[PDB]
Amino acid sequence: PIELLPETPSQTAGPYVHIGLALEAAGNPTRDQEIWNRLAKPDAPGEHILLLGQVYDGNGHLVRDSFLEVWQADANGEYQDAYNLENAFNSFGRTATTFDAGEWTLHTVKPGVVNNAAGVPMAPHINISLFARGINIHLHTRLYFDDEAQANAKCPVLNLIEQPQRRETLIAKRCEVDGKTAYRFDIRIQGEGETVFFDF
Amino acid sequence: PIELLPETPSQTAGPYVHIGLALEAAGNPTRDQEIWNRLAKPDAPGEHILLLGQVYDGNGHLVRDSFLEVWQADANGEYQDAYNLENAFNSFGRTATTFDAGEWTLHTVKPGVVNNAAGVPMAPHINISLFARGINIHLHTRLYFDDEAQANAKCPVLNLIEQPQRRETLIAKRCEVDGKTAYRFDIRIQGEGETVFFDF
Amino acid sequence: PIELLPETPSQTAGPYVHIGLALEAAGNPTRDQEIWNRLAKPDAPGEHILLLGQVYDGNGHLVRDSFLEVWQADANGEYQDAYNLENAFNSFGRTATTFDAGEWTLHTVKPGVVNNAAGVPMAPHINISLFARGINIHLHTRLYFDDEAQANAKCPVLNLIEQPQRRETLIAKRCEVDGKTAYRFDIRIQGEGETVFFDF
Amino acid sequence: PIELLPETPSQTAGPYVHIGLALEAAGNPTRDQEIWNRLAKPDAPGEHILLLGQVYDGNGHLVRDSFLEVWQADANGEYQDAYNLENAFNSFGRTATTFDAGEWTLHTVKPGVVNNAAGVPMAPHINISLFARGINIHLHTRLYFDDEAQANAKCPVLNLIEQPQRRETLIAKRCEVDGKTAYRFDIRIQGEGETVFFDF
Amino acid sequence: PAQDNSRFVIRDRNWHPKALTPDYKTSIARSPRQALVSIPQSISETTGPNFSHLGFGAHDHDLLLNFNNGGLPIGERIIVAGRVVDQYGKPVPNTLVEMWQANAGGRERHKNDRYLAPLDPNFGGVGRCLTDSDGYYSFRTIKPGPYPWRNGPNDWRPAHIHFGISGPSIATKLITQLYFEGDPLIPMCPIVKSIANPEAVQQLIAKLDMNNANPMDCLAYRFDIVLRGQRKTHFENC
Amino acid sequence: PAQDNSRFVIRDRNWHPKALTPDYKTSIARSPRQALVSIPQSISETTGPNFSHLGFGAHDHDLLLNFNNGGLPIGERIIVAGRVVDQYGKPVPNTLVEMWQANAGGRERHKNDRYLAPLDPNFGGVGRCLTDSDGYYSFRTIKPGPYPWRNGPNDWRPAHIHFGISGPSIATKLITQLYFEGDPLIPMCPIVKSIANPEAVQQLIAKLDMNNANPMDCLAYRFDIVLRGQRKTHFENC
Amino acid sequence: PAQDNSRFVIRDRNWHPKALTPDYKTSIARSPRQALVSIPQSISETTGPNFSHLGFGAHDHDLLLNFNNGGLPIGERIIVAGRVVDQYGKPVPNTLVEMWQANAGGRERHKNDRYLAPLDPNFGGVGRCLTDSDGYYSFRTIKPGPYPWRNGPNDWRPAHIHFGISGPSIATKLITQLYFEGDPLIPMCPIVKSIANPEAVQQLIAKLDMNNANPMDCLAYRFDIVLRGQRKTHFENC
Ligand SMILES: [Fe+3]
Ligand SMILES: [Fe+3]
Ligand SMILES: [Fe+3]
Ligand SMILES: [Fe+3]
Repeated sequence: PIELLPETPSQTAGPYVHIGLALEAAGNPTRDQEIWNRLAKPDAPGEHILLLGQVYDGNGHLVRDSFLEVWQADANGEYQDAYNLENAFNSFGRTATTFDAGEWTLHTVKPGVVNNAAGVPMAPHINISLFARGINIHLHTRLYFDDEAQANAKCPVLNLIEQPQRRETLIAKRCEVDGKTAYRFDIRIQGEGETVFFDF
Repeated sequence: PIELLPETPSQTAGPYVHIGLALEAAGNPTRDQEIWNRLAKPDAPGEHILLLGQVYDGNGHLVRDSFLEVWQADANGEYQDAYNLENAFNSFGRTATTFDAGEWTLHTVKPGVVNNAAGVPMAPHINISLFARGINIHLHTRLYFDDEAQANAKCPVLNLIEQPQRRETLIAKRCEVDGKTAYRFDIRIQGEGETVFFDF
Repeated sequence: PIELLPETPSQTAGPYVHIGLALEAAGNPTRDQEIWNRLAKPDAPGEHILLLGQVYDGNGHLVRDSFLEVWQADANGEYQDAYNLENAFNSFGRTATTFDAGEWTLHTVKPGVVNNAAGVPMAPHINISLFARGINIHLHTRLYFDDEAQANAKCPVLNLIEQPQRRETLIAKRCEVDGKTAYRFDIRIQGEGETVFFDF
Repeated sequence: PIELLPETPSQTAGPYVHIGLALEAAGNPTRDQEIWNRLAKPDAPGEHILLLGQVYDGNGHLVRDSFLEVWQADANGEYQDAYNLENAFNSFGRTATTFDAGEWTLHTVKPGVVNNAAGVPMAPHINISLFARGINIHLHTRLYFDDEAQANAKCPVLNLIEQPQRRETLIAKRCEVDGKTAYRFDIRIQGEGETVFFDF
Repeated sequence: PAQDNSRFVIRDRNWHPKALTPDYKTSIARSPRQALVSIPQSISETTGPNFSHLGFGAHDHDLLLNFNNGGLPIGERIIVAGRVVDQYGKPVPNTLVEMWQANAGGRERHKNDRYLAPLDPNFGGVGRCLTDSDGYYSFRTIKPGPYPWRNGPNDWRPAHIHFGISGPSIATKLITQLYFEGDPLIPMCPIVKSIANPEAVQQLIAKLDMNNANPMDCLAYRFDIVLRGQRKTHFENC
Repeated sequence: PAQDNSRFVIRDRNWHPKALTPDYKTSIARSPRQALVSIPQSISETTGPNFSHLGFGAHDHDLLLNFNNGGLPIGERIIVAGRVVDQYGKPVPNTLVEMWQANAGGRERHKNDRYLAPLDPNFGGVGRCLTDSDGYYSFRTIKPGPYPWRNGPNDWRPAHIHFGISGPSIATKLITQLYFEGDPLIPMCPIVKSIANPEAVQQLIAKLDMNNANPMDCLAYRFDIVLRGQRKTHFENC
Repeated sequence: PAQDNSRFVIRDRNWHPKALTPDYKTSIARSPRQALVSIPQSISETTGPNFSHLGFGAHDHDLLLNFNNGGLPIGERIIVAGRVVDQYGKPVPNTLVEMWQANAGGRERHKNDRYLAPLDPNFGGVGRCLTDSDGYYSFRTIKPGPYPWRNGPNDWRPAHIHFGISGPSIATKLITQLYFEGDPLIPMCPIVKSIANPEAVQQLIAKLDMNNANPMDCLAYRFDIVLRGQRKTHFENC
């Protein structure tokens, strides 16, 4: 068969991943420009929402040293790929859970609908990669919303999951933190209620 | 040491086992003679019963693509090997759980008592083989009855299982379905309440 | 793939083949029973015919040390396999060309029609196997008759030979030898007018 | 010595080369644009000629399944490589002999003179490549014209053929097929009058 | 009735594929976590059905004609033949062999198969037969095609035919897969790799058998199956 | 018009198959008995057609759709793609690549093919494509099946696809046969064995290319072609 | 009468010697230039004579006594025995085995042999035998000596015995030559070199068999013969 060059293998991000990728959160001085957790400036279009969550390991204990990267469409269903601190909206950002702060937070907008390769609309979703010590190769997941019950029933990706109980682990619960619309999404790495993770 | 020819290795029956082995259940036309789930015609000796059960994987979810083979003595404790659709009773049968019916069923007679090779009586039992996608080599188990507590306590096969609570997973619950005596036997492949499986 | 045991390889019959297979021809004393050139006895049913021919090499020279074995059906189209010198007809026979006799002769009856495996009738034919010094593995050929032009034109064997002019090399010419009905079948091993030879 | 990547080996075009290469001639539907046997449209400048011929194998029998490719200069002695069905003249075409049509035909213009790499004029010729079942690597030949005798006498290519009698095998014979000037050219792949074939 | 007069060689569970082989993803939730309980062979495990009098249709072993809708299936015509013996080399006569497979495009005839390769109107995919006196069976069929399945994001099963063999007892019954000689998908499939020993993998590869081919018609493959060795009891109970 | 500004590396006639290869029966009466006459390269042999302006239909390289009278063909869906380079490793852009093959059962769509495997009503078997600027071409088709032929009494061709490639000149033009990785019929075919060196055979073998497969859809094979190396003339006529 | 119920495995024409093997000189003008035409097997090719009822004389297989003019032949007294089986290993019973050879000095009893080694007045050089129920045959004879011939200027045939075997049909019939283990003339004989593969040559070499020797009397050689395998028809014409 045709063999290509093999991919550089993955290794864990290590406990001190915050030092190279979350300098603020590592409590170290920042540089002029940092890729962080505020995707939408105050005047960006769409519905401004706050996202928060905790990450749990297989014994039920909080993982306090994780790092998360996100990739989402803006409010019109468009991937804004040209990263810039001056854009009203960047489709990419990063957050982290630390000892001080067991919870990660992300400020953004509710994304519009994008079609999959076959032309079928997928439900609004945020793509997440999770990294941490003990995690050898990062975990992919998707944050879906509970107020989009209809678009979620038809999502061709959420329908690829066989067991209806497993689809629910992907659905963030609407709540409110300081008057601001907020969704909570907890990730359970192993065990009971284990979050579904993808491969692509 | 003396090595003999190695046995052909087993492989999973795969998802569509119904096609080669449960034709009706795969919604395909049948041939004249099919090996199915009615082991006793109405005029056969013994007590007619209905057996039914479901299969669970290790997350608590039903297995709708299983295939089960059974093998049992007749009401006199005799194994009838000459299989034939004209006998009032055949010791072998097959059944299945499908997407339509999550529960398999079997119509037969309560088996009489056979002795083990050392001459000790075994309690009435049915020998079961389970096959499905995800099962690389079939699983052997035995179904005993809750109304035979006396003989189940002296069974030399049930007494090989060290822990008493584990023996309970082999005892089918007597109930009634349409005024017909029935026993329900559920199989849990993995996890809490995992069914005992044998090797012989 | 599957490899069976290999066939013993063929070697040429050699210049002195007559000593083990054509005793009289080698001019040596014969045993009581010899396999020779009189397939039909004077009272055998069918049409009695004399066959004869000469064998040429690729320079146009006579082969005077060739040996031929024949196999043909009787007048009713049946292969008589139990060989016996008392039978009226034997389907097998042998003959030879020698220094003395440059020509072979065979006394038999014109074969009836037999079917191929597909139930299609073949034209009347005599199966011939040719052996000699210089031939490493014997040559198979078929003798057909020029006076059976309707059956020859439909024989499913003669129609496997692609070119029409090559089919004629297999068609023996009716003539008369001592006032008796005869078919002359000359074989050309190589060269202009080369006789078709088969593999089966 | 210096070794380059080796050329992909050749294989025979096989019996059904007409399905991929002469669609009409294979009696199958054609596509909108087909590369065929009409190199010159009616208004192309030059002497319009019809070429025809047959192909014989080593036994003297017609080769009914060949495919042929021609390459020729226009009337000015210029090779036109921009193939297009809209040009009045293309330098390339294909034609075939088939079961129904044992003969090939080409409609074109008599080519003009082209020089060799040393600046010596070659006589008017058409370059031919022959393919067919039985031919493991195609055969190259040239068609020259019998009304170009004085030019033929001096061609540096035809003067590389050592024996005059072989040169003749390349000379197509002038004739008339329904009021049109035509040249017949028969190829003899093997034997008596074997057509000279080239390597370059 | 059936009599307890045989013992069967104990199975090697390191030669057969283990229960939990995580790259075949469906095995994660369907494999037991507790150890199997070993029991001695009694008449319940050393007897089994004999299908001698099951009434077989005339074309049950021939897949080119058993699903005839007025045509012949499209695909490579092959005979799949072989011999069923036990580990001592002894033939297993009158045993039931059952087989099922995809069509030449990899599409299977079942409601749940939605792969895009089309169904073939003249091909059903199921067959069955009883081994003769000497332990031989044969089927005629079309070479099935490979097909993708949702395991990894780009997994493809190699062409294979599923087999089910009864043997003389329930202790011998076996389901397996036949694979085809030389097929490059074989070493990449997580199902075939549920077997750890490369020598056991070879036992599932049917070999091209030019000797059983019908010239101008169909090719043939050879697949021999070995069931657990059977022996008489000796010195038991004393 | 075309100009004589190129020379082509001389063909290695012991790498390609000879003209007389007696096991391939038909070569016997169709092979020249005289030696080929060598001639120096002129503009007549170092130039050739350029097909850039041939108007390809939209489906010309797609055999799953270019015949289509109702549906899809039955067979393993596969992309056959590669690169066309000359012996210096230089891409050959804008060259014409024609192919034709049997159906999944080895039946060819020609009048003279009388083999018993059926025609596929959705399958024709011909495709053409022009390589791009980088020398890549690709087709989508179904994997053909082997078929029997009247050579020896039980000869079967391996599954193959015929290829015709133009190249920049009539000197580079080449017809060949692509074979598939692992097919155990390859070492037994007399047509493949017309090639004497086993390393030349290897070059006709297409490799399974999982990287180009479309998951849940079609597998891919990779076949690269190498044409005569081309060089600029140097120091000619002085 | 004979009935068409068997098929024979096609001959491997690359294992047997080819027709044109120019070092063996007489084969140059006695070999066909056109290809053999392949034909399917019918009742004409799959049946053949049976020689059970032929009337064998009592010393037909015993060359030490079958010619006899008043004594014993001069030469190494040997038994040549072996078995005739088919390519499946199945014995071939009641078949006809013929043989003929030179004497101890290499002279053959035929008018045309003008070799100066004398004739032996007690030796004929011919034998026949029918195989037994298990396929065994056996002859007793003296070991032949090598002889020169008119091929190359100093060619010498290794010691050999010509054998002819009928088998169950004309399709199986074969004429061959036995050679003796260790003979240094075997690798230089052009007739033996007509067999291109060295492994096929080994099959004609009879091996010394001390186990079958009669002590104080004669040595023995073993020579097993393998005829084309035979199989029952299956799936033909449907
Ligand atoms: Fe570190
Ligand atoms: Fe499968
Ligand atoms: Fe000799
Ligand atoms: Fe072909």
